Amino acid sequence: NPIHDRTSDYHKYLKVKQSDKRYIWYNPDPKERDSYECGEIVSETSDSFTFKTVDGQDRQVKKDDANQRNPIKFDGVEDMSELSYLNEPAVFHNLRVRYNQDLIYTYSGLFLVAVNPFKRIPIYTQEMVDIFKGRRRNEVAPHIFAISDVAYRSMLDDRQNQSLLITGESGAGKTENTKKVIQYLASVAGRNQANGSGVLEQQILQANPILEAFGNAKTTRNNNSSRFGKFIEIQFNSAGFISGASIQSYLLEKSRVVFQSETERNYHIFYQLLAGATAEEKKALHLAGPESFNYLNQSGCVDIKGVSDSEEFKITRQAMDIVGFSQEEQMSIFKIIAGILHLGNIKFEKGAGEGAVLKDKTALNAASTVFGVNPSVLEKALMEPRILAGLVAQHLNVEKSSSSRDALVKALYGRLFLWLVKKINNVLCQERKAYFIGVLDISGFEIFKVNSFEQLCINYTNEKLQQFFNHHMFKLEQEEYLKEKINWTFIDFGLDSQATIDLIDGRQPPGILALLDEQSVFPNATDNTLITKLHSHFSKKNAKYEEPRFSKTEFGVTHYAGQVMYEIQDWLEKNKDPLQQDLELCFKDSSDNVVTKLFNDPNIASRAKKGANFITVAAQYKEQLASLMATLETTNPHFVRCIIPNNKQLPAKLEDKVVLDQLRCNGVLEGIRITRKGFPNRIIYADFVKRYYLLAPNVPRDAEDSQKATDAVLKHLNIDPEQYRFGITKIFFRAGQLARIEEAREQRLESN
Ligand SMILES: Nc1ncnc2c1ncn2[C@@H]1O[C@H](COP(=O)(O)OP(=O)(O)O)[C@@H](O)[C@H]1O
Ligand SMILES: Cc1ccc2c(c1)C(=O)[C@]1(O)CCN(c3ccccc3)C1=N2
Repeated sequence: NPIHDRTSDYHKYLKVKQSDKRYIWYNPDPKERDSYECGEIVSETSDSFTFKTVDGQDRQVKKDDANQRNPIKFDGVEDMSELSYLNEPAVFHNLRVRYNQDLIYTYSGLFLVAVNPFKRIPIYTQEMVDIFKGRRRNEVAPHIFAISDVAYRSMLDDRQNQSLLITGESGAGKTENTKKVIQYLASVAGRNQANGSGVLEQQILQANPILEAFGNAKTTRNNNSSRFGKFIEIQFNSAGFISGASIQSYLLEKSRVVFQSETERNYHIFYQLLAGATAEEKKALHLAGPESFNYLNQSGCVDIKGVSDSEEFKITRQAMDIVGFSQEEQMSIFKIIAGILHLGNIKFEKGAGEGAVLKDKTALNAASTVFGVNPSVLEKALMEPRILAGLVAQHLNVEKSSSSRDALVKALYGRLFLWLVKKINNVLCQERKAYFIGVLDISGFEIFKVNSFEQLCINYTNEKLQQFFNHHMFKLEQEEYLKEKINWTFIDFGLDSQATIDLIDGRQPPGILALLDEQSVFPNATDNTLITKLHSHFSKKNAKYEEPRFSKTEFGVTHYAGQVMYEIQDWLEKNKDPLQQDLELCFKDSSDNVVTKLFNDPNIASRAKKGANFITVAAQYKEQLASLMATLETTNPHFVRCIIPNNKQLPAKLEDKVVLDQLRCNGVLEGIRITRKGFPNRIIYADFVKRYYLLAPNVPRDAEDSQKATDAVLKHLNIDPEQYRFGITKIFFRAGQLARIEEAREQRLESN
């Protein structure tokens, strides 16, 4: 039995190897709430603690705001819910104790938390794989394999699709753990020797460098940030063999193509192409350095420390070779990327009149060449599009025409992104599936210095997914209480998120997105009109809304992860998404095979179209979110949280400020908040008696009636009866009660 043999590798790499004072976690600087020091408690009141700081000073904290340290027996628990003092620095502390012993996987209730070790740990060998084949969560130690295996067994046993919601930015090990999930499924889903899903495993993983190049960018927070969300399906036939894979992509931050904030970058692919292309490629596409393109030079950043964009281009090209893109398709792909940049170098100049003119036509001709369109047709389609009056030319002014040029750049880039996913799906999905195990990968919760419409949609997606988690926790907790016949009554945890979701997207009262859709069609609405309408509806009316005293262009939303303030500039223009038909007819006529598909395929083109009208981005956004949540509610969900230990790519250096910030955003701390309100610590009686038979007189270590023996210990210790409940198999304890009993045990054996 490797699981029970303590000489085994399983116990060496996945299990834990092992004073009287009381300490408390505290913040030396209260403004830095995630940086903690340990302090000794010295005095005690009815309402407070007094503790010594590391420098020897004395401090008072009210007992209701104190983050007590857990007794050492709690150090290394496989589930955070096993901690008695369940608070933020105590949870981080448990993570540190396990990280320094190379235990990178820890449960937090339903969550599997995975911290990137920045070093190879030998826990993914085939012997390891064998350990987890067929095992349930509580039979083995925390491991990504355990989540994969539980999901696989339930898929066949319940004949139900499964979802795996996973969070983590570049550097947290999310890509690695997703690859581990795929390879574990592939290992057990096939025959032990003759499984034949080797090519598909290669193509799924090689799909990632491609969408990373076109969909990831450098933000102020991360060098490789996913500006789109995706759902990856591991598909199975009815017998449980891997049958294929699919990728579903959600809205992309196409506004990033035309605009980047200071010190940020456009999507990687532009810098890869300009840096990695051959001399004959550059001339053919009329390329220059990033400095020479307005779409790449407005930010002051064109390179990433320690990232070679030419080397990255060869990796992306190689990836495209592998997933099936032909040389003709790859060259058309970069013609489009090259064309987009050329489009952005067009300078529309103010003519002597209302309409705009184009003095220099160099950029227009360079774009028409690589796109395969007629420069004159494009020129008029941009500056003099035709509308209807039972077709009427309409001369446009400068920014009216620059904005339509931008709209073409966004539509071109966005449709190209959808086409890449469709092409990758072509080699990944060649069989109708029976079941799927789906990996959800959305842009994580975001707080920039200036947060705009995109951030409200991103954080709203996380807000609804955190509620999805909270409701699932609720039903599993109810199941646990009645199976134990614990008389405790809690309301649905999902409803704590409901105020914030109603504020963003409710129907009556109308939420922010509905008020935005309304203002977008009101003739003379501005952004000032929009935010005023927002304040009128919500300031001092929705409890999660805030009208700031300081600024007149910002509104605040209180998410599960904290408060975020959104600047309202350009929300109406961002919500409106037109493309003039003259532009679309001009590119339907193109001589390039890939470009034509972008405007002729009713799936790539005609995306969220509405009978000769384009719907709003908020409308497009709600459509995708509602369909995702519908798919998700049919599945059995599992949750994985990937964490960056630090920002220095360093092994064995876990930093509280870095880690804690992520656990707030990814929902783990929200789950902690709910767990600590109830009865987290649940002990089988015989175990409680065995540990604490010596705190009460005349209690045998192995009592026949442990229920009675536990009541003896609790009564003798004068434990507050409000702090525990008696189950049929276990005793339920409130936060802190088990720690005090543990302390009492320490002192008594201290004295011995
Ligand atoms: N569990 C792990 N064990 C060892 N190395 C890891 C693990 N997870 C991630 N890494 C390493 O850390 C880096 C970041 O991984 P990851 O975040 O998954 O990739 P990306 O940055 O592309 O998202 C990679 O170079 C990988 O080698
Ligand atoms: C399930 C779902 C549905 C819609 C989504 C997302 C996920 C995202 O994560 C994003 O892909 C992150 C970028 N983004 C976005 C960009 C511009 C405007 C609105 C949303 C997203 N919308």
